[PDB]
Amino acid sequence: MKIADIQVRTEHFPLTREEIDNLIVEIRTADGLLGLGAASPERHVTGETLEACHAALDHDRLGWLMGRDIRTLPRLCRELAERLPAAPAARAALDMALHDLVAQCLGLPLVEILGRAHDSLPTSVTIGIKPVEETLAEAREHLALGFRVLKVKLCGDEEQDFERLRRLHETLAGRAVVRVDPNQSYDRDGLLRLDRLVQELGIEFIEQPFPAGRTDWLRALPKAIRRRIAADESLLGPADAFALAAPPAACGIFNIKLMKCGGLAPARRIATIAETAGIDLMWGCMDESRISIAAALHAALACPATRYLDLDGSFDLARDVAEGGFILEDGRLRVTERPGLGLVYP
Amino acid sequence: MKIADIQVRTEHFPLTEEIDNLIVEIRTADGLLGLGAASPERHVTGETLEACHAALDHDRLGWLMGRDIRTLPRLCRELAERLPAAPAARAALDMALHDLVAQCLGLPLVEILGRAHDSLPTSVTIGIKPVEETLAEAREHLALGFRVLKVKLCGDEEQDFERLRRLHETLAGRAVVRVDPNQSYDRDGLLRLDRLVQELGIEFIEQPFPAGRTDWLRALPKAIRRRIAADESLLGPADAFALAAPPAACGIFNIKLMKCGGLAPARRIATIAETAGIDLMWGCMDESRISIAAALHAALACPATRYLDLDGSFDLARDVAEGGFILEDGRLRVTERPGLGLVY
Ligand SMILES: [Mg+2]
Ligand SMILES: [Mg+2]
Repeated sequence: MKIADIQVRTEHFPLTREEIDNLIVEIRTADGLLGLGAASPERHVTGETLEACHAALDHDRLGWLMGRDIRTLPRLCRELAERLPAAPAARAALDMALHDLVAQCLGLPLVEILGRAHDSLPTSVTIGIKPVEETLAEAREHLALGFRVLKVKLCGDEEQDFERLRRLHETLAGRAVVRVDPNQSYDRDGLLRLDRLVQELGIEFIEQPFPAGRTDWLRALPKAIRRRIAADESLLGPADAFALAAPPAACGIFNIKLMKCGGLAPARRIATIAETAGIDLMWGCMDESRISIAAALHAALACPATRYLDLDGSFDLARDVAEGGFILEDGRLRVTERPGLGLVYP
Repeated sequence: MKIADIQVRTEHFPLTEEIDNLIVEIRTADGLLGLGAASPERHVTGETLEACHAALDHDRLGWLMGRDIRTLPRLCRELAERLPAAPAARAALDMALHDLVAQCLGLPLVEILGRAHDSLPTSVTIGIKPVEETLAEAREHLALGFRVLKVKLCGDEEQDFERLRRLHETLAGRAVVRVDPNQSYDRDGLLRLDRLVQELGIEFIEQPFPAGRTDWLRALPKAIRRRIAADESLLGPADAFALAAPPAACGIFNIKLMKCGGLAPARRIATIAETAGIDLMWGCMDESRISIAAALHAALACPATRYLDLDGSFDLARDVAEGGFILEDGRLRVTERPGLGLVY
């Protein structure tokens, strides 16, 4: 099955709460199948801007891909890594469209051909940095919507962070678990205090407390604490995965985002490393169309090591370019029974 | 594509006294046939022919019946869970399933695996034996078109070193040599061997030290470690991870399907190796062309593959299949047929 055509466009998705941009990718085969992909580059984490992403997705720059056989997909992905080495979000949009196509070609949901390890998982929704009152309010809104897991961003100001966490813990009254994301904002003593609190409050783990290039700060922690820490901005691709997993392992949880690693194929390499090293998998996202969320979910549901999801990147989108691909019920995400990514597109 | 049937049988292959293989036939409902072969090596993996046979018994495979081949990664994980102590049996089933999936897609297996190579030369082996027989066998392999010789070493340095010197002189550049002491060297002896190996342009030294002795490897200078390959020390992805982790124990991983349990775990080993910058070598046991072909497809699909010792079917006086690979001028390649490309 030959790739007949590749088209990219910019989409402006207003937020329900401001807008956010995604590159939308259509790959068509000669028999008329359509694979779908979406790119949401994060320049501060990967260096990849929207301009560079868009440029790497140019139809003519992608000429090497035209006419190629999708049945060769792992070779294709190896070429995506070689020919778009600086544009991981673009790479992911193409990679996910190609997997969509291969799964449609085999007539099954993608997770089925990746091989299924899980039926569904709870996803977190995010409460950003704000005061106690707004935090508790959001918490109750989410609880009402059926969510059992909250992800709270922390700013690194301890009195405030800790207060928000205590009050949130009291309000929730065991109705949902909490996980936190300081995103690089903590120092070493501060992290020790935060971890004491986290133990106290039953918070599940701490994501990326330290600067991305600070992994030595992580390794200097007691193993019991490292096990409770997730790598996000420190983990882009398989190379990072291997360096972090190598004894002494820097942490106990890997946060994989397609827009960091560059697609499902590199994601499988990370999963291989994590699983051998006994590291749990978290699957996150940028602000994303339901297309790439769906892709991420198929991959996650196909990894035995997957323990957690922050998959909420399409929830704040006022409009999207596709429906389906995943079903949300009672705070849990699962895929549908349709082939490929299982997206409905006009 | 659903699995309709699975059959196992024991073949006794006279050499040119005898080696046994288990042959697996997997049939789907649409009439397709995948093939696999098992050659367990007990001193390496602990797996006996009896245990392998028992693991492959049709009455123990009911969980595989009716299963969809398009779900292959899931089937392979279950293979790992259900046959943890029988890697050769696991590999026979795994390669048969890969054969089937590649037929489903209508291409040579290597192509759906992502081809990274068209062909590579394979070594052929010269066993432990006196200088003259060594040289004579060397001339015999050269006349069949082989450019690479794999020489087994016994750990007696006088005999080993003289054999290698005379062989080097006799070859006069016509073939490269790699060596396999298989656990028989001590630390100092290995230093002497490495000096000689540099002198004679020998490619690398496979598994000089006991399998449980990888600390002895890590104690060596990095430049020496780079010239050493792990074999009996390397079974599956866990081993590969522990050998690759800094400081890395050696520069070359020898994957054998009868050690790691199939193409799937072989793929995991390859991921680890590529990330760590370690080269891949694909070896074998005494094996039907079926599993040689399987290994070759997998090898030609890994960017990290630098070497093959794929000669395990050459000495079989008969075999149960043809094709699956072509040997020309000492180099192995696959055919243009779908699946393993075997003629049955
Ligand atoms: Mg994060
Ligand atoms: Mg060996």
